[PDB]
Amino acid sequence: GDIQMTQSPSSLSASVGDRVTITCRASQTIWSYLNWYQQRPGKAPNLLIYAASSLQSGVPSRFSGRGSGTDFTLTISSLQAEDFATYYCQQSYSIPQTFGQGTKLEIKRTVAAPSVFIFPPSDEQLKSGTASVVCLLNNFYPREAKVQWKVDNALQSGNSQESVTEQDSKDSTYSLSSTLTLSKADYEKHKVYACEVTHQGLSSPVTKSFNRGE
Amino acid sequence: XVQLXXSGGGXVQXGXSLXLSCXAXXXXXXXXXXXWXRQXPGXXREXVXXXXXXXXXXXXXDSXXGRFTXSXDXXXXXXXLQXXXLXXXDXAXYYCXXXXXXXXXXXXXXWGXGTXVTVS
Amino acid sequence: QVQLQQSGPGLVKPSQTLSLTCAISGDSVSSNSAAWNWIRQSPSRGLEWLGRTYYRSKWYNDYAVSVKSRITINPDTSKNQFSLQLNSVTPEDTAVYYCAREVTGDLEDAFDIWGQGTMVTVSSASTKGPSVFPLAPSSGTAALGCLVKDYFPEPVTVSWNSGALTSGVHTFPAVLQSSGLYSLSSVVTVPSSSLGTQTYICNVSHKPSNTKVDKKVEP
Repeated sequence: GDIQMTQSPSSLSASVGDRVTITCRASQTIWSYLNWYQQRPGKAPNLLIYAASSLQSGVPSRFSGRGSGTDFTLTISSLQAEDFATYYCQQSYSIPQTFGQGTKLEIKRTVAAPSVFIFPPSDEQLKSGTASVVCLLNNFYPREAKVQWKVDNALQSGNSQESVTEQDSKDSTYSLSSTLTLSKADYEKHKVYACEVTHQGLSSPVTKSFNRGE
Repeated sequence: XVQLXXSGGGXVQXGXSLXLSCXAXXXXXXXXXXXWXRQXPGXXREXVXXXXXXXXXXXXXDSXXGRFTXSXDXXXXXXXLQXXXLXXXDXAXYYCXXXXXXXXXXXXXXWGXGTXVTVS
Repeated sequence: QVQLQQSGPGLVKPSQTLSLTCAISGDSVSSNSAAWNWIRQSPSRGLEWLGRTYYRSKWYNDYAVSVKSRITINPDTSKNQFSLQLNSVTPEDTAVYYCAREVTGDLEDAFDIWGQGTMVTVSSASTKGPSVFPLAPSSGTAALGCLVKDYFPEPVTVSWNSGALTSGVHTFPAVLQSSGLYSLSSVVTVPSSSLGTQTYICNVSHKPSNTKVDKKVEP
């Protein structure tokens, strides 16, 4: 690069209906040569605003932009759930063209405790020599949760991994998976498989369990 | 459930030596082969050595033959990799894995998290 | 309607050449009001402009200094496309690569059309296609899904009932397993009353290995 674009804040949470304004500053003047993009998970950045204040065709009018020189802002007038995204500014004043580091906008919503599900390994996987036991925490908010594995009533460590979805574009919740991976031999040496879930919306932990072979 | 933990990695200069350890928890290593692999950024996870059950021998990759030595201590549930005459090309994360197949086909279900070795 | 269609392999061995192509629909690669750009994105370095090619009575190129010694971006007027060639790649070149149209006019200088992106992994490891196992609904709302295990490189995509089922689907980001292979799950919630009468099929695609697998998930 040469011109450095600095966005602020780096992240924020705001509720549906809130007025949101994010800031982009250039390390030297770029006059009017500033664009804003929205990037949803798994997708290319989508152009929102060009030349500081012009709204791109097809972009909802709740988006607006202001500024010139070194200081620019992007405003969403009344936030909607689908506005969850990372927002980038970018200068086209001179080569190399450079982007800000992004502002990650989370939609703040009311607390929702997870719905918990447990899945035994499939027969076909077991035939292949491995066992994956999956615990699903569905449609919860906020994102923080604790998932513990108990095998024959004994807490486990070291054989599990977690993944969390990006925030849902319609109900602003998260979902989380925890996968316990064993060899087929080890899976068949235990009876009870349990997933225990803690979340700020739960007065006490919730457990889902199954007995192998039932 | 088996948990493997490698240690002993670090920085050494060319010609130097390191000894890695891989401690297993939750099943005996005595009944199974234990292998060392290594992965440098951008490269495939490369086989380094395997220590089979006592009396069933140790085998090595071309790249390390005559410089590395794998050994086992069943009573400590731990295997080791003695690495001598190190060279820059040996720089990688080193992993241990247990072969779940008693028949030695290399069913590597459980892997350690790795220990970093840098030769510079 | 202007569209950009990206093609090219998403696995490149270290020291070899990354080659991607951007096919243009609805505009001309020789347009004097556009420039044809490549931009990449990584978690460590964000969005990085790589370079562009454009025609103004003559073909021009601009390249980012950090890749100039290795990069080539050439037009193909007969096929109406443009290419990216990046020589001698290293793991620092692992990133998602996008092509983009830069409008260059009186009122605008911006990237208004983007390709779909190509996930590029710099690795000498071979491709491995996934295995697909069911997450069967348990014995109100029910959850079911598909476990997509042991593939390389990223990505896999999952649909349900060939795209007819979208409500309630959650497809998780891939996890790097301790073996160095990726896995992910995709789940969906449906009415528990719908289990004995409705069919649910996950459609799994792993383009690096040319893998396509359907799996019916049943109680």
